[PDB]
Amino acid sequence: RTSRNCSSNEERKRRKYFHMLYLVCLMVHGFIRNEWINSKRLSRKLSNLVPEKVFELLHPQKDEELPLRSTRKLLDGLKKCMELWQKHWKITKKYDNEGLYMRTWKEIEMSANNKRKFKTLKRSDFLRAVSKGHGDPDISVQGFVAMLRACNVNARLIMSCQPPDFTNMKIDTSLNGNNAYKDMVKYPIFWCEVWDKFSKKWITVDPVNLKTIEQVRLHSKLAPKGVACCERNMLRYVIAYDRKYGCRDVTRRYAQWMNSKVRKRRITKDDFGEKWFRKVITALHHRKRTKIDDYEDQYFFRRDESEGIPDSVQDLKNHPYYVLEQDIKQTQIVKPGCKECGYLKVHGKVGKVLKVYAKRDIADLKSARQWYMNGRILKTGSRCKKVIKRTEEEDERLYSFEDTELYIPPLASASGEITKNTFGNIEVFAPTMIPGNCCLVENPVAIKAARFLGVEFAPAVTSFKFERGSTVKPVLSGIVVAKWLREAIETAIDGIEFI
Amino acid sequence: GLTVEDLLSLRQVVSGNPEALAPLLENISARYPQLREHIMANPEVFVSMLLEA
DNA sequence: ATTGTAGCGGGATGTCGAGTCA
DNA sequence: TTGACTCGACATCCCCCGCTACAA
Repeated sequence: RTSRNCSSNEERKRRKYFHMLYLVCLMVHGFIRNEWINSKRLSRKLSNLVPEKVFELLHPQKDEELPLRSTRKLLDGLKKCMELWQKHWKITKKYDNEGLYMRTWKEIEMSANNKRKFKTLKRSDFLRAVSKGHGDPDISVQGFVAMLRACNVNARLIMSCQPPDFTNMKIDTSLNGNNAYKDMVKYPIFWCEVWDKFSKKWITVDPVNLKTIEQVRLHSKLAPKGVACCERNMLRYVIAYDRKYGCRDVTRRYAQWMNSKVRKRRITKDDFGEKWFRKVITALHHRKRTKIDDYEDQYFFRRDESEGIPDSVQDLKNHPYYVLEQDIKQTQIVKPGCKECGYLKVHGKVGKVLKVYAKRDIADLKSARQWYMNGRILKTGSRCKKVIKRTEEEDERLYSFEDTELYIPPLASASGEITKNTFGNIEVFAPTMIPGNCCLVENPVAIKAARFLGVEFAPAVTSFKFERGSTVKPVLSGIVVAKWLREAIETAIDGIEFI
Repeated sequence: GLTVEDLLSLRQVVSGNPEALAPLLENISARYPQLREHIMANPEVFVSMLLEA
């Protein structure tokens, strides 16, 4: 009855770790390759692939009455380039193994054992390769970017990083063998974007695999489709590297549903993640912001607002902007005079429809005690927003954030006396709750210290522990003392062995 | 905190042979436990490290 | 005798894989 | 074809200052 293909939270958490680790390496590999592309020795040889006529096409004169025709000439150039690169590149290899396509966790684990066969590359062999025109499809595009760059076009290298899927919870994760290679190579890992100064948009160019040039609006030929093609290519992080060592996450261009579908598969979905990802992207972005950056962000913004409510219930779990009436938490209510921002047709029941709210119209409520733990209490005459069932049986009243106000604890005396509770401590669940003329000192021995100096203090209860029994117990993490006394306490703490 | 012989293999796999990342990263993460919280906290460090090298 | 020491969370919500239904 | 829904066993996220009894 139970086949149950699932791994341990340990393995989960490792996969998450390994996903990040594998990813950073991938994104650095991009960074470096994108360098090697700018190679000046290489550039000078590749220029000669490109006729003056074509060169001129790549740099059309501004046509003011109709910019469109300038884009048109630029496009003609990019196609004449795509053609002569087909010609430059004589011998096009197959990937040994999976190239930079996504691997299955099992495959990884097993890759330890067979250490297989790995030539070594470095920078020369790459350059030499691109010049003879010998290499796999990844190399071929990279060269193409070199060539364009050597023609002084602003030509990004795009990399769709395929680290292993950290949302794959499965123990055995097995793939279909049929047409496996033909289906993996169906869509590219690397490709090129090119900036049109006339239409102020980035042009998409895949000169080697799909061999088309597209101006992406809502849909892109490069984004993989169909269950089979996506086992090995799961579009999550599409990174753009430019001449000047920009690094920009351009996934939104290529992802039709970035905010429902693709976001569930990026490390970027919890808050720590976004923040981690940005650190990495920032590590990789060695230039300062251009106006192009803004034309793009403007594109992205518009892309991002045309996505809208998704067309299915599975896609509204944990959506950034949107939530179903049914998923509004017990502790949430709808902000007054708001209502649905949209409806959802429910696939497979006729006429059955759901109410979708904007997450911005939903309020989070907390009980009185709950607020206190954010260092806030109820403003005078506050009406409760909602009532629920707690556990024995009791009804717990909840309040909005604006029903409430900071708790300003009383200042300490001249002698540095701190005002206490029934148990002889002071409650600090938030910096706010540290008195103004006082500081919090957290340290297992701060109480030993303060007691030894016999200066006036008060224990900090900063949280509670929960354990067997229905018991709760306070956590004393430290001391609250007048600031003048801080220097003294810190010294005693430092000297605790001498007490 | 990390060796210089592995930092060599790691610069090279990452730069010219990323196909081989998979087993290298399997090996090395198993030989350097602490790397984990490093990578979670301060990725920008680990990055920078791979660029000089 | 008396004191110290040791023994007695959980409930809503959420997550992913699979199988079943239409 | 594919999504909605159910069901199996995990996870997270707040709860938010105790008591009965034995023994040297």
